[PDB]
Amino acid sequence: MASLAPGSSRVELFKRKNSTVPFEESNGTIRERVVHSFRIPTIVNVDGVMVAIADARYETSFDNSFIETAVKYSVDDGATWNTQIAIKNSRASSVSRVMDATVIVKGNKLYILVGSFNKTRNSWTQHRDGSDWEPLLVVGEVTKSAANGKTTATISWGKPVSLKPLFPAEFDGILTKEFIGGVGAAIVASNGNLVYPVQIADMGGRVFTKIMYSEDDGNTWKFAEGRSKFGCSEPAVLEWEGKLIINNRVDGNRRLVYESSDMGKTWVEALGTLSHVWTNSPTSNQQDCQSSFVAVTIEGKRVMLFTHPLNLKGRWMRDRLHLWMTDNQRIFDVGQISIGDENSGYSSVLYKDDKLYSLHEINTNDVYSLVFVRLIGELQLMKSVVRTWKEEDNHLASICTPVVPATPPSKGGCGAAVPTAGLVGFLSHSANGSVWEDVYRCVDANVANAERVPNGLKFNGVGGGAVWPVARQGQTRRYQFANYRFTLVATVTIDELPKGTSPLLGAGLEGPGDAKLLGLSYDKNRQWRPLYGAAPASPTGSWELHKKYHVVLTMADRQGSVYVDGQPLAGSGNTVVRGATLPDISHFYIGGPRSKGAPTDSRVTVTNVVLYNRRLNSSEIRTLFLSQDMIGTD
Ligand SMILES: *[C@]1(C(=O)O)O[C@@H]([C@H](O)[C@H](O)CO)[C@H](O)[C@@H](O)[C@H]1F
Repeated sequence: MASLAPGSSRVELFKRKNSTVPFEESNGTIRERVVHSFRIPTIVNVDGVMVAIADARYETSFDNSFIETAVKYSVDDGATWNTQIAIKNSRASSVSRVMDATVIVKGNKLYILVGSFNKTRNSWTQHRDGSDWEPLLVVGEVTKSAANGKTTATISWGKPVSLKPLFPAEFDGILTKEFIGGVGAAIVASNGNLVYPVQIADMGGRVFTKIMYSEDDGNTWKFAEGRSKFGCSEPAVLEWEGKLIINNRVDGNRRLVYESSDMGKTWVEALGTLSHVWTNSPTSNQQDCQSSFVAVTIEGKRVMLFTHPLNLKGRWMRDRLHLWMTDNQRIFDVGQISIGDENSGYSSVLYKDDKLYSLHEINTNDVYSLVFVRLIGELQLMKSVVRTWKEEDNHLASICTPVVPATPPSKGGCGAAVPTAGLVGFLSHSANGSVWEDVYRCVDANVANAERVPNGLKFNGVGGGAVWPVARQGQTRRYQFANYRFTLVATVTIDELPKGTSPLLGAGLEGPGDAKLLGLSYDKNRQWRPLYGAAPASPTGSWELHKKYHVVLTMADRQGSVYVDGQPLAGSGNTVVRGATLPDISHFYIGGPRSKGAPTDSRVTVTNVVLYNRRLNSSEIRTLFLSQDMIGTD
C-alpha cells in the first residue's frame, strides 16, 4: 500500500529459475541454460530498441558466483524480446564472473563496462590486490531493419577490452586496487563525452567514486581529478544545467550527491539541493542500494528521476521501491512502484517515446527476478505535477510587480519579477483543518487549531500553527537544503496581544530545549523578538495589532537575517550557527505549533508562506514586499 499505480502493470521479464539464456560452451555450441537469479537491471533505449541488461547469476544469487551479462532487447516496446549473453566471463573457475554492468548509449552503440573476476570468492573491495580483476569495456551495435513492414533488430557485441592498463597506480599518492562502473545507466555529456561514474577501491580497502570519461568514443579514457568522500559507492551520474550530478550509494549513512561543472575535475557537494536527501532506510544505518538517476524531459520540463527502496525491513530486503521526480528545487515522491511489501532491489527507469518503464529486482528467498514495469499511472501523475510546477512558476513570473525608483521603465510598466528560481514550496490558499497544501505538491505543512482565511490560516488555540517538516520529513529529507541555506517568507497579522512573548515564524532545531536556528517572535510590548541562533533574543522595533507585515528570514553562509516590511531587524546579519557541523532543522514553524511543553497559543494569521533554497537578494526581498497582494492562490 502506496504501490504500483492503477493503470500500471508489469511482467516478470527475466524470470528466476525459468528464463533461459544462450549459454555458449567452450566449443562454441549454444545451450539454453536456466538461470538461478537475474540481478543488476538496466534498461535503455538504443535508437528505438529497448535493451535490458542484467547479471545472469546462473547458479546462485551470491555476488561471487558464476555470472555472465545477459541482454534482452525489444523493437516493439516490450511486446516481444530476443535474449543474448552479451558478455561472457573468463571461464577460469566455477566463480568466474562479469558483473555490475554500467551502460552508455551513444547513437546505435552501447558501451558496457563490467568488472571481470576469475576465481575470488570474496568481494572486490576486500581483495588483497587487483590481480583477479579486469575492468572490461564491451561495445554493442544495434542494427534495425524493416522488411515486409516488420521491424527487427540485431545486436552485435564486440570483443571485450580491458581498461586495466589505463588505471592509475595511485590517486593522491595512495595506491589503487580495482575499479568498476557505478552500475546502471550512465551518459553521454552534451559535449559528446562518454561519462562513466566509477567506484574505486584502494589498497587500504576504502572506496570512493570518480568520473572516468572519454572524448573520442571510448578510444581513450581519462580519470577526472575529483572524487567523493570515502564510503561512497555505486555512483549514478546525469548532466543537469551544465554540471554532472553524481548521486552516490552510501552504506550506513545518508546518500551524498556532488556536482561538477568541469567534467569531474572539481566536485562540490550539493548541500543546497540533493545531498543527504535520500538514504538507505528510515534509521540510515543500513546497507544502501543502487539507484537509477536519469534526466528526462516531461511536459516540456527537464527533470531528474531517482529510484530507491525505502528498505523498511532493512538489510538487503529493499522493500518499497519509490520513484522521485525533481527539478533540482522541488522533490516529488511519485510513489511506490513495487507492489505491496515485496522485496525489490536494484532498479532502472526509462522514458521512451512518451512512455515510462522500470526494470527492477524482486527478491523472494534471495532468488531474484527482474520485472518490466509499465509506469502508466505514475507518468500521469508526473505530468500533472510538472504542469502544476510550470503553471505556478509561470503565473508568479508573470505578475506585474510595482515599479521601483530604479526600474528600467520596462514592459508593462512592471518592477522585477516575483522570484521563482529556487522557489521550493509555497503555502497559500488551499488548506484544511489539518493540512496546508504545498502549492508545488511536494511537502505539505501540518496544521492545528486553525481557521482558513484567504491565502492562509488564522491560529487560535493551544498549538495553533503549522509545522513545515524538515528533518521531521523522516527518511527522505527533501528540505535538507535548509541546513545550508534558505529564505522563508510570509505575510502575517498579529490578531491578539501575547501574554509575554509568542512565536511567529522560524526554523526549529532538532534536540532538547527549544532551540531555534532563526526565527521571529513578538511580545506584549508590541515589539519584535528576532531569534538569531542561540543569541539572547532582544526585543526591537514596533508593530500594531491587526496590521499586515511582511516577514523574510534568510540564512546562508551561517548568517541569519530577519526582515519586517523589507527592512532588517536589529541584530540581523550575524552568525547563527557555530561549528562546521551542519544544523539539523527539525521544521519550519508558522505561528506557535507544539505537541508538548508550554501550551503556546499564538494568535496570528499567516498567509503566503514561501520557501526558497537560497538567500534571496535585496531586489528579490523588495519585490516580494511590494507584491504581497499579488502572489496568493486565492
Ligand atoms: C549490490 C547489492 O546487492 O548490494 O552490492 C554490490 C556490492 O556488494 C556493494 O556495493 C558493496 O561493495 C555488488 O557488487 C552488486 O552486484 C550487488 F550485489
